[PDB]
Amino acid sequence: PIETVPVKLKPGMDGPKVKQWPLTEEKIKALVEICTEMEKEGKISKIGPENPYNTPVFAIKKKDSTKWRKLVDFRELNKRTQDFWEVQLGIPHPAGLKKKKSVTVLDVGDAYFSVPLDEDFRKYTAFTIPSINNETPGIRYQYNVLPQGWKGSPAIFQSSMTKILEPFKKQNPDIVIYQYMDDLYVGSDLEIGQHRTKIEELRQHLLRWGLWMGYELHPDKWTVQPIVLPEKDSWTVNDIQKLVGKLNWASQIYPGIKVRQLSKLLRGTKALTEVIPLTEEAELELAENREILKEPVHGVYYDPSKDLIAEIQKQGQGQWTYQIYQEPFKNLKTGKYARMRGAHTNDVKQLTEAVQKITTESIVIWGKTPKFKLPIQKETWETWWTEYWQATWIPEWEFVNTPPLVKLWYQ
Amino acid sequence: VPISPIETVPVKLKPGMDGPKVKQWPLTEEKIKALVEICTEMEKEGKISKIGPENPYNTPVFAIKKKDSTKWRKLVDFRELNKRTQDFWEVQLGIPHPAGLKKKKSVTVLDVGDAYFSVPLDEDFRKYTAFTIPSINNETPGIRYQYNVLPQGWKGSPAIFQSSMTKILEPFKKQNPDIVIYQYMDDLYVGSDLEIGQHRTKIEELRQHLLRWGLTTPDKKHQKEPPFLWMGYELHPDKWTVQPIVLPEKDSWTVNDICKLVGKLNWASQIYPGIKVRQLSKLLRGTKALTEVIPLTEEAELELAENREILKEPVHGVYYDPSKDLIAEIQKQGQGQWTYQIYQEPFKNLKTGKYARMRGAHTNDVKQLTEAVQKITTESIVIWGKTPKFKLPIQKETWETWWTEYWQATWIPEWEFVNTPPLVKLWYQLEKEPIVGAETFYVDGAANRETKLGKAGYVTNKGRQKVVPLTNTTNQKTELQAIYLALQDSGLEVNIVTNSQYALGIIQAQPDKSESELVNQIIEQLIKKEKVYLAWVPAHKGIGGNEQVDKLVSA
DNA sequence: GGTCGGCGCCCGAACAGGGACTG
DNA sequence: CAGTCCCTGTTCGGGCGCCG
Repeated sequence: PIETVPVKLKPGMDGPKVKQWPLTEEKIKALVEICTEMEKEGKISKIGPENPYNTPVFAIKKKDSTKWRKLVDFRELNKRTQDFWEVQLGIPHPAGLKKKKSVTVLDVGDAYFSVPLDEDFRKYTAFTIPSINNETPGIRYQYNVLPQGWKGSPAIFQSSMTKILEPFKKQNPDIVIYQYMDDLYVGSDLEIGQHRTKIEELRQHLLRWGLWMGYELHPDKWTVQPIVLPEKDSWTVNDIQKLVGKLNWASQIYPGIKVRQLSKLLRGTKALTEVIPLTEEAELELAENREILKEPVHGVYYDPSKDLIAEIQKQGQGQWTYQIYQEPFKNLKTGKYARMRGAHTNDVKQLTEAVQKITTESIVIWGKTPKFKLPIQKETWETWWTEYWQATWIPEWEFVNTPPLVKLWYQ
Repeated sequence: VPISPIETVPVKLKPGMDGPKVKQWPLTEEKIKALVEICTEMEKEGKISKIGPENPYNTPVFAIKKKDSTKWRKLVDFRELNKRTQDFWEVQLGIPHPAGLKKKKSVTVLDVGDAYFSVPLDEDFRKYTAFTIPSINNETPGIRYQYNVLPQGWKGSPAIFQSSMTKILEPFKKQNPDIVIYQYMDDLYVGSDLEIGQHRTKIEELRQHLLRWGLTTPDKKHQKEPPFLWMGYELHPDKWTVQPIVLPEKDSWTVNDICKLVGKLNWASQIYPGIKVRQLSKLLRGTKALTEVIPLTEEAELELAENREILKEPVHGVYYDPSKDLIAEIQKQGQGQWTYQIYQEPFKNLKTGKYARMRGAHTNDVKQLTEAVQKITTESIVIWGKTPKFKLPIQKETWETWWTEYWQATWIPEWEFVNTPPLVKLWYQLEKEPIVGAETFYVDGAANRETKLGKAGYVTNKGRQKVVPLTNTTNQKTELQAIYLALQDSGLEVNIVTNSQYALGIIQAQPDKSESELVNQIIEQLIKKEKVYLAWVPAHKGIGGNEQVDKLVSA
């Protein structure tokens, strides 16, 4: 008996038409049981071929979870409804969320099933369940309520959500609560003990309205990865050539970098392994460049109207570096991950974990998901990435192949 | 007109476009008799109805012969309709494969008849399916009909039938959960572990269920005894094989012939292990006419003779056993070619296949092996829903060396080494640290955009030097040539310094094959060396002898 | 014959993007 | 400087095979 919020695509654009990729057996059995249940509770209903739209679907298991979770790849639909959840019903981003000692994420996707969807918009939430060995044709469905993973769901449910959170936000005013997709980010400066208690108070505060998760973050302990130069006491020709190449590349970020006095040590046609003593004018140009790399870049600041971009570099030995930026060489944030799950044995698992960690950080700091430049081939990625995904959102990505130049982000 | 017991799929046109209005083709007197005989029969059965001048639409129509029968099939040229109809989302996501079937006690195969003619068309859409039947006289106005069922030739007919067919089978499958029903268009593979007595009961029960919706299961197409003919295969209680394949034996081969040849060889590679189409596809490159006779090369005639010798021997596949693991083993056939066999017990292949794509100008055996594994993984997940364990002709240490040092993310699922030559290995390793006591070569190369002339050479720490003039070249080819020179005129251990990111990006990828002869010559020199160290320095920064050799190769 | 849909392969062309050099 | 230009990869459209 709830009124439906009218939604429309952006002008001059059709619905998504993306083919369903092949799914494993354990995934298809999990989707069948869920979909049959959701059909029995009226959340979804079967459709036919007259609907030309489709969206991929697969299942996941969150970190340390045994139950499967239905996940829909609405990245294409979200691009084609972008004007709705940004202009009319936007959600403000608290700049204090990233300053809290502890932030916890809560899957609140089950609440969106309580609100019906607009009848004219249900045609675009269509998806197909494949069968093993193509035994049966595609079993198609469409959503009859607010779908999980659609950007328009938290915007429609926003008015309902604020009213549920008001009695708890009043009793706890210093607590910051942000909502992105199917997740709810609750950050507080309280001690780790009474923080988790306040989470359970909320959890029961949401159970009484008709709605459980737990993943802790500590944004105050988030560090950045600067550009560092080696501290050698004896320098060879090769060492100085690598140093100049790195300093030359870093000059695109820190204009104050100079390699004039160091290049003078590379005048003769000398053997690479030959030891070169550092002149007095060069030892000062090296120390001055070390101080410039300590300084922050001039004129870097986040623009809300620009898309985030993230690049990842495989550094070997379980090391991965990343940089987030909107304009080239204006890095809003750099970093490095090490010893993630699958280190020293699996690179797709590490790359999947790194993307999730990076995206999570981008949501806490700016409330946006970056578009990734992944160092992997497309086919390698499109084969395995679903086997290691543990998150309810899916960022955008593209595939690059840049050979290592001169180790700028890792020693 | 009566109401059809099946629910009708609502179909619209694309917004803004009207129905088709195309004139009829002139038809041969033998096809007009076949059309009027079938039109008058389908109008009696309520499948086409007469229309008057109030229907301004029209579309051509013709008829082709049925295979191994005197009956004719009616087809409509809906090419102008299909353009303006709405888009459909097809529900056929692929083709079933016998390797995915499980051993069942009883098996039954049936095929309903005149499938599309047993499913109605949308009422509000029948007006756009108007066509004319030209009489034996050109002056006769002709008879105009409109379809009441799914017209053979319309783009929505297969999509609508598959979805309507699944809806009729759901109540049976919901009551009979242990019955496996493979539905492909009008063909139903039915199998169960029930005893052969209660099997035939459930079959008849299905034949009556379907009958309640206007789907007839003729006993002519009923199959109760093995072998069963399903989807181009021969199903036996313990094994399966493809329907006999016939290759043309043309004395003069045209392009179109090779295309039909290649197509059947690809179809045979699923259970016929070792089929190669490298040299036969090399005949289709750069050719423009299917009507162009083409002579067979010595390598292509040999490849054809080998493939004909594999098709003489009988091969068979087995069925899938979920209790035992899935295994896939790959071999290095030829340069750029790979084959594999998927099995659960040794020499009892579920299916075979081949991978031969060349991706890139520069590649190695390790890259192609990784691409093959991924192709097998996806194909396996389609058919069995799981990734097989892999037996690979690459040393464990060889692969560990590669993926750990490569800059891209790369990974291979659970696998084990199998010692089946030729083994995949890395043909050379670039050192990570400069070599002590090895001559250091500072190379560079440049060219002119207009003259297409350039130089390439080097300067060493021992005073050695060379510069070579080059004609009809580019900036990139010279920078590669400079590295080739340093490799030629150096000892077994050499340090090489360049300012070419292009050249360094190619060599660090450790390629063993390339489309460029200059790269293959560089590779050949790299294999002869014992230690090679490559390094990059920024150009125009007055670095070492790289600025001295930049000034020699400047023009 | 010169209908439709699905999948697979093989080739060329057309398109795309990233460098480096030059007007 | 923005414009080509040299190279490499991707996407698509066009054949054939197989199935209904």
